[PDB]
Amino acid sequence: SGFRKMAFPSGKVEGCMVQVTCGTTTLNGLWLDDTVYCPRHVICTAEDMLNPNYEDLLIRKSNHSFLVQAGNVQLRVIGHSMQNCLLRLKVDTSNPKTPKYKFVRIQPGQTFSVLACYNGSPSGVYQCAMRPNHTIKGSFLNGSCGSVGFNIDYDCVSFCYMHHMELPTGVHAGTDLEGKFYGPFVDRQTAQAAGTDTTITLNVLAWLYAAVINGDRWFLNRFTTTLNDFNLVAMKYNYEPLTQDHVDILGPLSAQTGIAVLDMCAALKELLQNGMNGRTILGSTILEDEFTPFDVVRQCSGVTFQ
Amino acid sequence: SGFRKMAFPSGKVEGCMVQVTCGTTTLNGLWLDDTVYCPRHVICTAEDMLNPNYEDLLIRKSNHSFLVQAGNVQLRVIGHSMQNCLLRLKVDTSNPKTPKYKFVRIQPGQTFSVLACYNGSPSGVYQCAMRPNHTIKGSFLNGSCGSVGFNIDYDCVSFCYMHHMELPTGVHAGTDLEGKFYGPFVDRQTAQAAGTDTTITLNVLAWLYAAVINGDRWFLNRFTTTLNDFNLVAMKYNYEPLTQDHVDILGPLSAQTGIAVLDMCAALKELLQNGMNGRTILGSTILEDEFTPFDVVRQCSGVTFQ
Ligand SMILES: *[C@@](O)(C(=O)NCc1ccccc1)[C@H](C[C@@H]1CCNC1=O)NC(=O)[C@H](Cc1ccccc1)NC(=O)/C=C/c1ccccc1
Ligand SMILES: *[C@@](O)(C(=O)NCc1ccccc1)[C@H](C[C@@H]1CCNC1=O)NC(=O)[C@H](Cc1ccccc1)NC(=O)/C=C/c1ccccc1
Repeated sequence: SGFRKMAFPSGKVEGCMVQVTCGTTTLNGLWLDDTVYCPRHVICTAEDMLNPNYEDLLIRKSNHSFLVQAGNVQLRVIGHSMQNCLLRLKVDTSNPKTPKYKFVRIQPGQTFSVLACYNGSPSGVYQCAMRPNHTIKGSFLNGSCGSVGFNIDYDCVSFCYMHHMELPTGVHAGTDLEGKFYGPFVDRQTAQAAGTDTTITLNVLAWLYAAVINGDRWFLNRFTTTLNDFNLVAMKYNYEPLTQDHVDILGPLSAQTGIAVLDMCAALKELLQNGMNGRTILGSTILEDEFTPFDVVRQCSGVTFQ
Repeated sequence: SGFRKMAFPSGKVEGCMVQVTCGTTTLNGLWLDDTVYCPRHVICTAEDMLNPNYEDLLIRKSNHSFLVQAGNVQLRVIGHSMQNCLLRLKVDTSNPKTPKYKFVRIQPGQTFSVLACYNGSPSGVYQCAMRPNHTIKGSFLNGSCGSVGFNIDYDCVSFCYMHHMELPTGVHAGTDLEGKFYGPFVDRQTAQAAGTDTTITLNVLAWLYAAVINGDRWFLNRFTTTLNDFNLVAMKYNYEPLTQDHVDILGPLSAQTGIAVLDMCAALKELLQNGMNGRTILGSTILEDEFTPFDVVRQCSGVTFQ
């Protein structure tokens, strides 16, 4: 029993973190095989960020313009290239701790674990959703750039995020491990701001299923809803519209609990209209949207407490 | 910016987890140097838990009654002894991944990271407070016994918890790495239940300091309070009484923000009496008590957003 915001175990990723310095700028990199990946802004000063031309800034560097430290060992850089908003530094040593891995671009609403790092040293691990607005509500300070987000499936690490910047509202923006930003953000000083965000409806429903698996039914009701009538309420409450593909994804949770999706929708509608009346669900007084349907199946028992 | 329930990076602990089987019972162990630690109930069946005599159950085992698997390798057991509610299995191989470590008994209100494990394989990591009632609100399923809690200071792992059981309310109980239970619980079937719990007042105040460091002051007020008048309100709201030693602990946070402790107490009093009026603090609609003063200093910037 219990339900916690759980991260994946971080050791396979810890063994990949290094420090990258160019000039007076230092941040973290990710060392897999004989490549180090890092935010391309390592080549900039604070003034350069006001209007950087990365191609022009980079051509002025050599391989020895970059210092890479892995623990206490210096790794020699023997090649460099830009890929979108990252650099790919070739190094003289292949990482012996390289796990099985791949690069994935995750989608809005999906969750991942962040290994916060400073100076190549890991400091903490936490779980994050990718918001509909393509931000994350992280916890990052100066020096955290190049910290990575990841999921683990079997013993394969799927890297999906590298940290680049904080926006004015205090939320965080970054790239996939091809260097393509999530969202419309750019690695230069602008008036950029997080777009309006939405609640991740699919996750809310998944978390209500978790609450039933773990033995609680208080918020269920005798009603049902159409998808469309449900969406009219959703729009009023700044929830994402639910689709049939979402309904299908909730199949396995629906089956485990015996509650049809649209009957769980009607329970959510009631919760939205009436509130929770001073009650909690899985310990929370609000509706939680940072657990996906897969997160619930991973964590919860496969036997409902009936 | 941001503030998240952050765990320590788990790799130093992952490299220590094994599987321990005795008879038909399988659970996890912790392998440091040439010892494996595990819950002594590995020697019991379900019927034995109704009234186990551990001394009598154990004398009937040999070394080869225990099978220890570390990844895919079998480790031979060459000695065994009971220590309180754990076994200490001696093995034929010293763990080459043994970190720098120590065993600590943590105190009520202090926080730690849990590495949930099944069959010797780590599955997730999350942060937990030790409740005043000597329980943790974890997330554990069958097979998680022997999962450990820990803190990391420099590169030293301080192990403080090993998991043994779930109580009827769904919260979790266990031991330190000497095998002494936290709280009044016993490793046998009884009518045992979690005592009434309390809110961890010191942590609430620490988290209000975090909110000021991160730039928010809405809940402050022009008033001050005596310690005693503050405690009269605390008792009415099921908060732990605040003491002078708590006040002292909050010194460094008080200084960083320029808010005296007792003036922060008066802001809490007002919050308790009046509520939060539909507002949030660090994203939360409730007062959070699972971050210690040290947790706040570790995570927050050392420069207040004034
Ligand atoms: C990274 O750690 C980092 O890159 N530091 C090095 C650096 C290089 C060149 C110029 C400036 C800095 C850092 C992480 C941030 C810092 C605070 N919280 C974190 O998440 N990233 C930055 O400092 C970036 C640099 C940048 C990237 C893309 C576009 C413009 C700038 N800037 C920001 O993150 C700005 C944050 C901010 C927050 C509040 C008020 C003003 C500015
Ligand atoms: C452990 O994984 C475990 O030890 N499993 C092996 C075992 C050996 C011998 C007898 C029984 C089981 C497990 C972890 C629990 C299971 C569910 N969530 C977890 O945290 N621990 C238990 O199963 C213990 C065994 C026990 C220890 C101390 C005193 C009595 C029994 N029991 C419980 O945890 C009971 C839980 C429970 C929950 C709801 C309703 C009834 C019982």
